[PDB]
Amino acid sequence: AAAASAAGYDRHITIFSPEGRLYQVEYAFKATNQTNINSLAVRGKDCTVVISQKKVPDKLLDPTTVSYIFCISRTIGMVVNGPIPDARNAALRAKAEAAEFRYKYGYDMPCDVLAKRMANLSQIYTQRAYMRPLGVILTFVSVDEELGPSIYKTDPAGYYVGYKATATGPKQQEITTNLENHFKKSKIDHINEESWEKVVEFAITHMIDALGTEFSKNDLEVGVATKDKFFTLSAENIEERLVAIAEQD
Amino acid sequence: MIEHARTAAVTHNLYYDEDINVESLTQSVCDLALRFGESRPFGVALLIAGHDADDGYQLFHAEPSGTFYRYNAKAIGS
Amino acid sequence: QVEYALESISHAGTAIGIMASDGIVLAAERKVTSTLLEQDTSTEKLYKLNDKIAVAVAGLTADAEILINTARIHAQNYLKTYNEDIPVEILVRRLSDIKQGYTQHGGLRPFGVSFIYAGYDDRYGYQLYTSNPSGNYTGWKAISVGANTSAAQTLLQMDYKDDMKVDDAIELALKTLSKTTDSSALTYDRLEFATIRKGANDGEVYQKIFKPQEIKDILVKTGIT
Amino acid sequence: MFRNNYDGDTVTFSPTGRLFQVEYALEAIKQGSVTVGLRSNTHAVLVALKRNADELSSYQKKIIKCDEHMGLSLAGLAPDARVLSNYLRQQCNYSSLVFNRKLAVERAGHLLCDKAQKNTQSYGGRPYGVGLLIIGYDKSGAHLLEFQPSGNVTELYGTAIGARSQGAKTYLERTLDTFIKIDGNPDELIKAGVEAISQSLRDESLTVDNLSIAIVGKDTPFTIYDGEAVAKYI
Amino acid sequence: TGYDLSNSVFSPDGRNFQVEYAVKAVENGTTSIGIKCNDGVVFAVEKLITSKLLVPQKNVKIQVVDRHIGCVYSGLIPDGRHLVNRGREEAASFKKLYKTPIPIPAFADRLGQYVQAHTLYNSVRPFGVSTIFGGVDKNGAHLYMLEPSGSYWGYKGAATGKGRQSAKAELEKLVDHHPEGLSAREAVKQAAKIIYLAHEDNKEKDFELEISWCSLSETNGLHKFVKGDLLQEAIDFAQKEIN
Amino acid sequence: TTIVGVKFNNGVVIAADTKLHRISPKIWCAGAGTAADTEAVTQLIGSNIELHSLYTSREPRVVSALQMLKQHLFYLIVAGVDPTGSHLFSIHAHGSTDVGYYLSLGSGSLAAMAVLESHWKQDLTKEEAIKLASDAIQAGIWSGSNVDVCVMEIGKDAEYLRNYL
Amino acid sequence: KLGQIDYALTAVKQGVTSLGIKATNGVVIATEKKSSSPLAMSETLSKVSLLTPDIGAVYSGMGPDYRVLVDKSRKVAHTSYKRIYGEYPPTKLLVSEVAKIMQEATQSGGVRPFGVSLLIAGHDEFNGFSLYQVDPSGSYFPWKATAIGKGSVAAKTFLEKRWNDELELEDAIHIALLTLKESVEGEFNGDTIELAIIGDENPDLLGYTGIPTDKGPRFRKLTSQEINDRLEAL
Repeated sequence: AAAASAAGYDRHITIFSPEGRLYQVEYAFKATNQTNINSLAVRGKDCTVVISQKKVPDKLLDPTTVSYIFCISRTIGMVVNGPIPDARNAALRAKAEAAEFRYKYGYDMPCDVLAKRMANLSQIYTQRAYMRPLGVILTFVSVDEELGPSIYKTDPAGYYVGYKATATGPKQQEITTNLENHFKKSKIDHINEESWEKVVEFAITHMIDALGTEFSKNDLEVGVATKDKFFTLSAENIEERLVAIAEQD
Repeated sequence: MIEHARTAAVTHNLYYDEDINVESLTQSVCDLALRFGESRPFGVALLIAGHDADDGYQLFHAEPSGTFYRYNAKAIGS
Repeated sequence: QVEYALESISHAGTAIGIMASDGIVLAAERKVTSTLLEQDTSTEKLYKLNDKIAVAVAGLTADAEILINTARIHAQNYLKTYNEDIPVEILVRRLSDIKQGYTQHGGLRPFGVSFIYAGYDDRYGYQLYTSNPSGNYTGWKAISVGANTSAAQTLLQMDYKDDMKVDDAIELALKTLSKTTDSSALTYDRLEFATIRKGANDGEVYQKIFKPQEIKDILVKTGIT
Repeated sequence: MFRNNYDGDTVTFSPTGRLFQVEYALEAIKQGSVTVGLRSNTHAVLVALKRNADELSSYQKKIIKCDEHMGLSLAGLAPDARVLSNYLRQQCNYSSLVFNRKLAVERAGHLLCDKAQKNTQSYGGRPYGVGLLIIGYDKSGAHLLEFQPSGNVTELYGTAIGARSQGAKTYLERTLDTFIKIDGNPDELIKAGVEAISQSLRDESLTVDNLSIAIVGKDTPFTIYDGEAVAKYI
Repeated sequence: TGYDLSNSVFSPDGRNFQVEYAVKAVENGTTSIGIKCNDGVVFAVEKLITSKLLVPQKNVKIQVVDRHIGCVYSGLIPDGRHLVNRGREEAASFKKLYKTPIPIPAFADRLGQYVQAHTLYNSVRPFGVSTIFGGVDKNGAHLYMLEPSGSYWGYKGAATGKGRQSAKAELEKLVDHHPEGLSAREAVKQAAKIIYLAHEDNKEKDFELEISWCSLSETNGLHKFVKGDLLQEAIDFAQKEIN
Repeated sequence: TTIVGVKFNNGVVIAADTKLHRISPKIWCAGAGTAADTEAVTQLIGSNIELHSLYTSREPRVVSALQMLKQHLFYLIVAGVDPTGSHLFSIHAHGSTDVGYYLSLGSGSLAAMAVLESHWKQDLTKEEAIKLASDAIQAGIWSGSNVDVCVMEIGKDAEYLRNYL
Repeated sequence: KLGQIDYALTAVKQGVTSLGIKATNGVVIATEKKSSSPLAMSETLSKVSLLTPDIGAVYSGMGPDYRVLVDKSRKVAHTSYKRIYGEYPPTKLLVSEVAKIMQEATQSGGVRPFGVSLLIAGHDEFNGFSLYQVDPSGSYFPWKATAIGKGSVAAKTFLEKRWNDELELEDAIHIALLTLKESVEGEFNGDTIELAIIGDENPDLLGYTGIPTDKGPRFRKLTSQEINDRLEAL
């Protein structure tokens, strides 16, 4: 696991091509699509919501272990779009960064300083020829006390920005266009509902309407950001949201 | 190799109050060639000759490989 | 194994040093540059080392300014150490040895610069020298480095006289530059100019690194417009 | 006419899951002279055929003492056998002063596997090119181990390694029920080993200096015999 | 075209071909499996007998970590030994610091992180092993399979090595026909059946069946080997079934 | 010795005899030691807290100033206004911290705390708090001219007055 | 002849346009802020940065490289001058340290140049107002006006037409907004433009009052409303 001298060509190590491209970083973007999972994140009035597809085709898996939503600290969570080993690496890093910050600076790591820190780490992996980019997009969510409901997304180039809503995965462009046309209609920067029960409900509706497939309890995953608790829904709680979509319409 | 062998001889002399064995000095110049100073070869073939009270009069071929043999007689070079 | 660094300086504008019987005369020419690149700066051609020594440069300012600052530091340290200011020979040898090291040591690169060190001290009087990337240096009656070196040295050789005054060395530097100019006229904004002379009247070394108006005044003495 | 693209480094995998550079390091074991090891319940024996460069040359050392209760042999490479054997001596001394135990020969095996596998995983380095037969005695009885430069070690009743070893190995496999029952008699276990090594000498002949023997177990420290001491086993 | 020669590199697809090639090494290994029971885990393996000269009681394919984690692997033999040593010292580290046996999920993540690190740098290669490991802790039975990429999941039953296709297909029948979950005694018998069924693709070599188990009722949640009459009863079950 | 601090109804005050320990635009100190304070810790924390502000893009919290003091002193008073609101703290060589509606420290302390206890109000308006801080340090006096003061209101840039009495 | 730095310059020549203009009484630095998605909150990333209260920067090229550069440039402006001299640097000192940071990457093997060119603008007591371009090479140049990125050849032609020694800061802002208007990729408004000045001091932005010595930031990022007010005339 030490650094050492070794050789490479302009697309085997992160080096500028003749046209200024970094192929090793653009190929790490293609690694994010590998799991074939779509995810969606949206802001409520006093919460922020993250919905993931769940794929467990293999009947021999314990479905309880297959999980792309991660608890970084009491206030903050993330969804990973990419291979599970890189996701567990990024999660262990983000947990350690948040714990070290709460120790030094004396308040819980804001969601704008965790995305920045993780994006700065990814820039060091985009200029290093001895270490690769991670094949992951990280979407961080919390209900900050400085900016309120917050979505921040970080990618293998170490770019990051804050989001009104976002979708990540193989079919994300349709989810994104259907979200763009929702905010073009409602003219808010959030989903105008006062309870996380109605936002996790609206996000599941948009995920179904975009992907063209219904979800069993087990085909979906959920995150519910509230002040001093990020948490993930158990399948019987997600059943409430799914049963509240069938009864509504 | 020679100035390593010289520094190896004087350090053994002041440690044991006794002369270095010719095998042990031959071993030391071979270890230098395995270290490359500090699977590469290093330097040149040596004939190493000496007397010690244990193994008498001895002649060794020390090789660029960092390995050696004792000979009763040995020719090297042209 | 350095000759490419000597090729580098050959492009870098031109500097003329001329030694009189009673002074020295540095002149140098700024390369014409972009309208918006700032001229009012520290990166020029005619710099200084102490109140008795001046330099003109060919080659890149980024390699020049490190050596100029090392020379200023070493000259300040010598004046602080002995209360008499550094000899010109010891400055150029000290700067010739730093430059030699970075040429022979393969962990470093040869400095792509060549300075004309003019000066005065009482151990040898007025001293004009050139140093180049190889780390060798030579004493001169007149010298030039950089662009038009060859053409300028012929005009220097056929007009230079050992007995000449500083005022004749002003004329000869200006007339050499106006003979060998890349622009088909010479102007005060392209020209940097300095002298080292024997005081106002008493024994002191008097430098002038000339301001743009004083340059205009010597150009209109010398018949360059 | 062919150009293997996947054997340049110890860190490349073949498209078929092969570490060719580690296989070529196993091919280096078949460059050194034959060694045999065998064991019963009370004793374990090494025997080795020592080469020389010329008739004026001394004989190359094949057998090394790592501690009073264990030691090894070295076919393939001679200098790669001293890096491992020096480390095995250090780890035995360390076990005496830190734990007041003799190093277990299984524990010694894991420590060699550990050291060897690291070279197999890192750039710029090369897998060892030496095969060790380790013999020892400890509280579990007499033991023989075959170490392979990939980082693997095997518990055996007997084996042979070096050039033309299949002869001795085939004799041991045929003689197994006999040499494993040689208990309380060390000389017959040595003779069974010297007859096994005689099956690998294709037309060649043992001599006092061309033969080296070692034994450990029960009341006997690890001892090496070579020169006149092997005269009763020729 | 050179993306497959060194370990850090992504191919144009965004996959690491040196880890694709490391799992080809796993696919050449001896078949091994695990079964998650109602209160424990059973592990089984085909131990190929290479010669009469191997000392029969001291070559053991199943590996013990702490006292509650059982382990088995397929592929490179030095790499499996190294992950088992990392495992033993990683468990002994947690036992020294927290005075309590390591959670199987926490143990699994410490290995997953270790193996994933060997996919980051071109100064190293991946591990050429898949590890099946598992045990009993405060939360009951856990079974894990960890692969060359550092990828791991929890399983109901897991299979790796040369016979993995046939073993996966049989393990699916166990899960379909026993949807409540198997007893440890039946899982032992049923694991023997799956190793014999995996060996019929490889009948040219002799093998020894090796079984171990870790069950809260049968073994008090300590990992132990299946020895004597129960092993022979499970052999006789596998032998009547393979007819 | 110089210190009185008042956690008043819309902000906070600290007064001293002629401190200048501006940790940040909204965070201030006073202290006895004076040579380890000013230069050393208050210059050195002042760098780390401006870097923290530029890095995190948010105002620096007083709890961050406290954490950095406690770990960079490894007898000050600290006051300031966060997005959280107003704070007053004191720090101890034991490695501890406390919070009070008001405080004083050093040789004048018990006399000043009597003047504080005689006049505190939970609805204390800022001129009344400034007056209480002034007059409790005036009661602590028989360095320089008698009073200077720092005031940090919830909405506003801090006001320091180079003298007040 | 090309190497890794000519490729880092091509990353800069592909990047979003930015510019600097120096006036009689201050400096402008300005750029377009381009959004990856209309769901992205464009206030949450800053294109123009405060280094010290009297030095500011803008880039062109790879945005993540510039963010790590400015974090290091701020740390450099602190550990160097605030923590030993007690005061902030001249623009020349901080530009040399930024160029030292950029040269260290182009030098070390197993690192690549920073894929950004920087315009650094600021004030000093001795030098007055100044503007410098810092390239991936770790080289620095002083400028009267300049542009970097895609639009730079047309922008520098308009800056050559329009610069003179007598411009006021308010008219340099009009020239800057005219120069950004022609190169604009997205929409042109106070939410897509980012613009700062170093000019007169702003005692309100000191954020405290009393101590007569401190005067507050020379540096000021314009709010989007102030930009839109100027765009009504532009």
